[PDB]
Amino acid sequence: HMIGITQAEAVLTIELQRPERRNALNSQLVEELTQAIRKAGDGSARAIVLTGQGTAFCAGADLSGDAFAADYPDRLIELHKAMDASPMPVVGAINGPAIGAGLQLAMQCDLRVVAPDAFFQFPTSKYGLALDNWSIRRLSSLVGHGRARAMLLSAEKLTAEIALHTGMANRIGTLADAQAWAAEIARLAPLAIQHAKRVLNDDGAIEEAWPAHKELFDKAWGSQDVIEAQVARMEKRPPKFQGA
Amino acid sequence: HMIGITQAEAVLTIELQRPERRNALNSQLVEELTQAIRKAGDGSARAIVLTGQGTAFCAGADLSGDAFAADYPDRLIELHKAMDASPMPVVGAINGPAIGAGLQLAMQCDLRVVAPDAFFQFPTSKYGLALDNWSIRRLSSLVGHGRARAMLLSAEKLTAEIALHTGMANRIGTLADAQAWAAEIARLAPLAIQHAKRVLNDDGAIEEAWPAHKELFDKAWGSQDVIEAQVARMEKRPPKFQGA
Amino acid sequence: HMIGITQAEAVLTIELQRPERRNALNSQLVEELTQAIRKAGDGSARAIVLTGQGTAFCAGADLSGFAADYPDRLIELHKAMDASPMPVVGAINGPAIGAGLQLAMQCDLRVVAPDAFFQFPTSKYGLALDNWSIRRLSSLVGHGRARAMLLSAEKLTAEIALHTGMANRIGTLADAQAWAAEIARLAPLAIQHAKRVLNDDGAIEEAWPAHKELFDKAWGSQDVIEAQVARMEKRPPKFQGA
Ligand SMILES: CCc1ccc([C@H]2C[C@@H](C)n3ncc(C(=O)NCc4ccc(F)cc4)c3N2)cc1
Ligand SMILES: CCc1ccc([C@H]2C[C@@H](C)n3ncc(C(=O)NCc4ccc(F)cc4)c3N2)cc1
Ligand SMILES: CCc1ccc([C@H]2C[C@@H](C)n3ncc(C(=O)NCc4ccc(F)cc4)c3N2)cc1
Repeated sequence: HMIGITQAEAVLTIELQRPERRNALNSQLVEELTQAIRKAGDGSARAIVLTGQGTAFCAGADLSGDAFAADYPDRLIELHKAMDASPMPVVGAINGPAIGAGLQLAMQCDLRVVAPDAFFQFPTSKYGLALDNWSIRRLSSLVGHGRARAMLLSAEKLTAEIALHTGMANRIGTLADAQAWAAEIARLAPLAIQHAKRVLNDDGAIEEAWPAHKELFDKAWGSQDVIEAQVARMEKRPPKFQGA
Repeated sequence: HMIGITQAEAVLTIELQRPERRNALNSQLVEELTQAIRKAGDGSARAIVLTGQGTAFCAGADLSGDAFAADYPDRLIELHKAMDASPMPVVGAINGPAIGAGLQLAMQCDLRVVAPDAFFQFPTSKYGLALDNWSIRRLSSLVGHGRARAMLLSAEKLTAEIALHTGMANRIGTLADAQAWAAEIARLAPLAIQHAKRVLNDDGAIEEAWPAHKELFDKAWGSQDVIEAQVARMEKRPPKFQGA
Repeated sequence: HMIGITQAEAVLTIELQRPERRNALNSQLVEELTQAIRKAGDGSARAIVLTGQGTAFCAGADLSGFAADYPDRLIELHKAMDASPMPVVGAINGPAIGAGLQLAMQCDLRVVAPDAFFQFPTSKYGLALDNWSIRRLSSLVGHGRARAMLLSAEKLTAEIALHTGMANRIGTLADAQAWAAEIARLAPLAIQHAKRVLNDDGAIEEAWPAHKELFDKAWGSQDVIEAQVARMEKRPPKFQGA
């Protein structure tokens, strides 16, 4: 009900379809993606393109109305595990802004073909949030530690142009470009690709949060500032953070 | 006496004031810098800007005249510890050259706004010495392993265009530029900044030296070549090292 | 007889000499190189320069020649370079591909001719790399470009190599030799320390159980046969993932 799926010449394109929320995730969208990823190649697909409808790739998370908000985090980890464990290369066609969970998702693709007007961002410093370790480590490998520091510590946006600079975007292109490239890849040695994907993903980015990490991470999520961020956004005004 | 402290709109600015020696470090300067970091936000400050007076950010160390010079190496570790552990994000305004101890200092800053004429350098292989591991890891993360190899194996300077290029510098600009950036960050959510800083610093660069590293470290520090480099300098001639 | 060695004031230059097979590494070429490096500085030299003769740095690997324990030899060669007290400046004069890219990355610094390029064409031939090749490559071009070079045999040009740090400088053999001569006037102990610490950034990594498995599946696959046959006949492979 919330995604689209088309196959053509060995490439399965999966498409987020919540353009009204700019493809913001919730319980259902994530669950249906998990499912769509696992069942790809069933199907004689050899490659996956992951993209979005309308202007954005994925603007973040929007659990409002989500009858099942509660269990949206585990749903999300499931999505990631599935992508990680997939023998298919996932070419993300980042057709537009990738923000928050949108950037996490983008980063979990195996390759990135990026639209001229797209940008990438972790605005967590704006909402008082805290990221898991994989996000922080994988971001740093993609834009370099220094840019990573500024995206994380000051909510700085990575432009398509600079994504191409750092390697976060592998190419700048359209959906069709991404799909054309995926076709080339679908014609390569799958086992070669499967080994490489796996070694690459095991570079250490998948990291258990240290105790100091889990502590500060708990402290931020449970904080009243997380509430203020949302209220202030509700009331179209700047948040007054207490650091508490 | 050896540093300056001023505050504006939740931004504490700390300025190295030993311009007659190009801000080179010693006991007093290191000691006072430590006190300032720690007592920052005591205070309503939610961000620190760190910079140097005169033409240079920090040109290294000058134990000349230093009475407590024996235990300076520990004092220096404490400064880094204090910075690493501050909940305050630290914006380095690199107003000019950062060499040796100063490059280290610059790297311990959380973000870097670099002046067009500033440059970075570990002239280590010229003076016959060896770095701690952190210095090498954090460098690699910021300029990339390729460029770190050159800076370290051939004492090559990193100009500001290239620092902007790699992420070593987040922006190119003035003390003022950095301060206005520090003002924006000071309005972000403190607890999200603190979590991300901790995890970013725990990327593995704070690494204990392997056995063979400490053997090469001691051998270099205890070499005849360390003296040759100094006398050759004092005689304005090419040094002629021995590997000993 | 398969490499050239010359010395000019503290700089020892080793040249690969199979331009007729674009400097591809075989058992004897691998052997003599290992030796040359071990016996370097014996010898007043303080820096080494490594380059290939003709148009290529190293086109890859070549088991033409009684060479089954070739994989061990090729590992000793890297063990030798990693262990060498002297810094090795790679004058990458032409394309470095496969084992050739591996050899280039084991150099300590790289001066790259503007016409060279780099490539693991490993996904075209259904093969798998050792972990170090993948870690060092990521360190040198960034994780993002490494995924591309690894998952679709993307070539890295001298220009982007310069951009990412794979290439320190774009220049000639002469340029590399001049740079080595400077490096040979710096403090050896300081250089030895840095080299060791840098090489121990974690890239020398043992394959996990899962990696070793996929590695074996790939190497022992039929798709390897199909890749060689398809290549030989200038035609697209029809892989099966088996
Ligand atoms: C194994 C492949 C893989 C699995 C999971 C992930 C990421 C995806 C991301 C949405 N995400 N969000 C939270 C988590 C996650 O791991 N949460 C548990 C946790 C506990 C204490 C902490 F301090 C931090 C995190 C996670 N894991 C990344 C990669
Ligand atoms: C925990 C945050 C942190 C603290 C300290 C450091 C750095 C700062 C730098 C000035 N610095 N200088 C010497 C040391 C240092 O760690 N010296 C001990 C040592 C022992 C054997 C060796 F082979 C090498 C080093 C150090 N550690 C980096 C990060
Ligand atoms: C210690 C310095 C060093 C030594 C060796 C290597 C590289 C060089 C490359 C030619 N090369 N080729 C095969 C191997 C290699 O490591 N083969 C053993 C192996 C076992 C199971 C696996 F899944 C993967 C690999 C290797 N290691 C890199 C660095």
